[PDB]
Amino acid sequence: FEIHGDNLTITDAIRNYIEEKIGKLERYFNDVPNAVAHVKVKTYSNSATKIEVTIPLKNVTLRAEERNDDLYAGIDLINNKLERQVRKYKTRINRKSR
Amino acid sequence: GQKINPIGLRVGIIRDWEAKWYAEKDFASLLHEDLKIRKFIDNELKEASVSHVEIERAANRINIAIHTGKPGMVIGKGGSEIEKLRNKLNALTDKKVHINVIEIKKVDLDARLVAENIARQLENRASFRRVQKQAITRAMKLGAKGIKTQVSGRLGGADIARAEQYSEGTVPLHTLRADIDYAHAEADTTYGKLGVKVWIYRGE
Amino acid sequence: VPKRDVLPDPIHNSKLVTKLINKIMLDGKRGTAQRILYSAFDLVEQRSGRDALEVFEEAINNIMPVLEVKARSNYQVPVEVRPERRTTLGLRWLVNYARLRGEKTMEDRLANEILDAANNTGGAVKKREDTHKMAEANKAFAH
RNA sequence: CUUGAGUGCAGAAGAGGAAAGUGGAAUUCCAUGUGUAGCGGUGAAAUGCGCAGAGAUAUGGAGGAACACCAGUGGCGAAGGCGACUUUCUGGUCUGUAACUGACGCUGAUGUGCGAAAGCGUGGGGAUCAAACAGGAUUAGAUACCCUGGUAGUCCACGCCGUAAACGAUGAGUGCUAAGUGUUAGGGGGUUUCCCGCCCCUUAGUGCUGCAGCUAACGCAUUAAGCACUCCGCCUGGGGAGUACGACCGCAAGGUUGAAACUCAAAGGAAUUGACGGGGACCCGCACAAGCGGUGGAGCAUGUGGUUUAAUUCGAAGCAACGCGAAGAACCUUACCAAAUCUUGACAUCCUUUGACAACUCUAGAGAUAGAGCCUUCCCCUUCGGGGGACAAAGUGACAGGUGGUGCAUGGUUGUCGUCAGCUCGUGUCGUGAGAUGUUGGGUUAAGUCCCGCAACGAGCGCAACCCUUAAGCUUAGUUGCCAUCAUUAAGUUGGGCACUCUAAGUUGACUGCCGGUGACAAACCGGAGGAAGGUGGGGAUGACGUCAAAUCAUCAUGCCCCUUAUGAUUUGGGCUACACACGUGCUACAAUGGACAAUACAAAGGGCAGCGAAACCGCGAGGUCAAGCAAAUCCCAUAAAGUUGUUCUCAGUUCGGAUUGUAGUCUGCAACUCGACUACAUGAAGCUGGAAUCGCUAGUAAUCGUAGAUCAGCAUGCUACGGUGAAUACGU
Repeated sequence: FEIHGDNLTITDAIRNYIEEKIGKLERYFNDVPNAVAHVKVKTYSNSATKIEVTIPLKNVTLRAEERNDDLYAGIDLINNKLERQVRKYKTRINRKSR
Repeated sequence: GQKINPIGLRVGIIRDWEAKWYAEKDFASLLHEDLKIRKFIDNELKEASVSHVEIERAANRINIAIHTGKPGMVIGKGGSEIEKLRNKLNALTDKKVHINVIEIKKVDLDARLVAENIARQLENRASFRRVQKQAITRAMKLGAKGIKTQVSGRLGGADIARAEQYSEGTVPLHTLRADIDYAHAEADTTYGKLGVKVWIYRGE
Repeated sequence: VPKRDVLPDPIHNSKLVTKLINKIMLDGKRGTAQRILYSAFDLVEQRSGRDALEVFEEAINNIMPVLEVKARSNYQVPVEVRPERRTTLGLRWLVNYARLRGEKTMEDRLANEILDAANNTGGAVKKREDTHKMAEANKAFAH
């Protein structure tokens, strides 16, 4: 994922935080083809901390975003979304007769 | 897509070229020659409110003919203006002219005239919509088969961009035999830029 | 929806050569395909010399199946083939095995294959076998 | 006093209850026989059972449970509940009669008793089933679903507990208020030779549909949620909370009664619109499928990231950024950096002072530029001046300028879902109201395509159509184009002809149009004839309402802010291209379907003015010399490649391979070191079809081989356009 920051300079602190979080999804299933992160300071002028995230999946993908006061609140709030946006999928359950 | 004024899609079939001269590869000279005239007419825009002008260029001369609704203005009483326009033009064209005004009939039905009209009543601190109400009102009056009239920008001198248009009269647009005269305008007072995109349908 | 017929073979007045040169016709190059195939009709008609159609027609009745399978939860059904698909797939494993000898010539691998296949041997008679071991093994739960 | 109530008299039905007593199937087990190797269960398996003989089959025995079909929107019950049969006891209900009493009635706090299943105790019995529980499997994980088993209990009596969605979410009783239709127990009348057949009326219960009326609306409507009366109980925003304390009951579990502190400005009901569904019905789609060909594997390029840096310029990114902006970074460009630099400034207008506006060198400078020499030198008008196109340097203050910021201040412009088939309104109706109607039901088309039916009718945008190209012919005209009859040249070269092809503009043509069939005859659909072309012939253009606060202040313009001896502007050089690396995209190899070499056939399109440079000449070739022709149907650019004919190589890391590095050169540029391409010589890296995963495509398509054009001094593995060759698959959804 092109962890790029518009008007905010991605430190190693931020990269560590991010990747750390998505590691937790190895519960299901990782399977790590790619992942992206869009972060930006969009002045309102209360002015943001925007987070938009993208997950490419097996035979499909799931984007995810959210805004909040600061970067860490945006990464934590956008979490618990790209998990339930993922869970569930399958099973599906057998037939025919006849 | 998404959309284009059909004039580009209608031209080459149902209308003349907007500027004309013999077909030689010295176009960078002659096109940018035409433009030097096309600029200067804006001085007359504030005085003439003409629709447009298409130039011919005879074998050693030039002919232009201006589509105005203000004949006696531009003619003056007895041509006290047209001739110093020949020479102030010829001064810059480095070559002579034979202007011959081509007055507008039917008369103030046209798109461009009405376009900058409503833009200017708007520029004089007007609730925008009523201007289009009286516009369309005198539009179906004069006899026309299809109209709408669109506006963009920060309306009423206020917060973020908006838009509106009043559609009345059936307007064949996706056709190719419509022969309709699209227009555009630009005028602000204090807050940004509020152009319009009028439409008509008269004949085929 | 129709299948864009080929008229005759202009060589020996058969047809399926034409259907077969086009399967050698890679890159849209016909002449090299036609070349190497008719050459193979020289080689196989030389070795144990005979008509084209003995080794050819026999071999393509030694590998050219009668039943195939298809999936549909997932239950693989044995199915009767439409004869265009039958002949189609016969020639499919024909060329698609012809390279798979792993040899040098344009034609020996071919003429080896059709000669061998006229004799009910090689991987094309084999895929007929194994295919018909998926048929009547899988009669039960999907027919 | 009887019309209320009740007793009587004669009738009727009933899974009404309690106790008792028999009967049969069916499961489980056991004994026995037969008899061999699996049974059982699952989405798929295993747990389990099986050689000690299972399961199956068959006879018999055991004993516990619940009592099939009948069974009904059927009945009975006050409520819970009540379904094998028979017996004993017993209550209750409806009908009709009425002679008896003679208003004795309704409700009912308190109070009192009945009361699902679960559960507790004293015992008993204990087949099936199964909490708990043990185990397997599933799951990222599974104490759970799922499978295997198994306890309590389920069961009887006796006691206790006293709750429920205990629901008609509708308190008891009395009485009136339209219909129609059924089912149950009766009664009465008629008809029928006898009503068993049938008709009519009535009581009671029971369901269904529906006026009035009510209703917030859903909806109830003679079994009222209508109309009124009498009696009881219950409610006062939600949460906290039916909770705590207290009191009574209970063996206990728990129950009954039942608050506040503080908190919130909402909580909630009916219905409407839109969306969503791990819902359904239908339909279309390289979405599947059936095929073919690719990425990812090696080297190269390119953009980006990441790294770096004095600078390595700005932005753009899921499909819809990543061969994009930028359709050409050596300087220029360049925005970035260094230095040398200027300030009404790089440049623009106005006011003032003049003027035709300055070429060639010298000095220094890196140039910028200065120092000078120097020739820019009122040209049109002028009556003596002035006016004036255009000027010098200076002043002049506005100002100039900002690639300084804000694409969420905007316009403009453009991608997107989507070339999908939909999207609105005027009028009227409906409805408290939002809102619906039209736009719905049936068919049909690719489509809101049409037709039918319809409180809807009409109109709009949208599709098609209209236009461009293409396939056939007719005409018009014949050069630079063609040679058919010819004669003729090396050569359509010359004569001649425009006949042919060709050539650009108006013609005719395809429109379910003609027919046949299918079809609510209509809509249409299937088929057939002809026709060059049959089902909108193929493609192009056109992209609805609109979503994405999509993108762009760096196209242009611009609201606002900021700067102004600099956040502006000038010059020489650097840099925008660095690389441990990664992402995308393309290119080239991994070879005999082939590589090396010789001879030979075939296009389309399009460029050209001082550009296209014919032949000849030089050269290993890039290129260098010369110069015919030609603003093009001409001449030139420019010769097609794949292919065809052969020869050889004969399966090697090979004549595969073609990166690497050096050497020697050509072109352009003032200048090819950071940073141009190409030619000759050598050197010969990795790499044998790429792993999981992953992408496109339905016919001239894919795939492959060529060609030109722009961008240009120089320069495209890119883009655009042109052709050559040229298949496999498409069942079905």
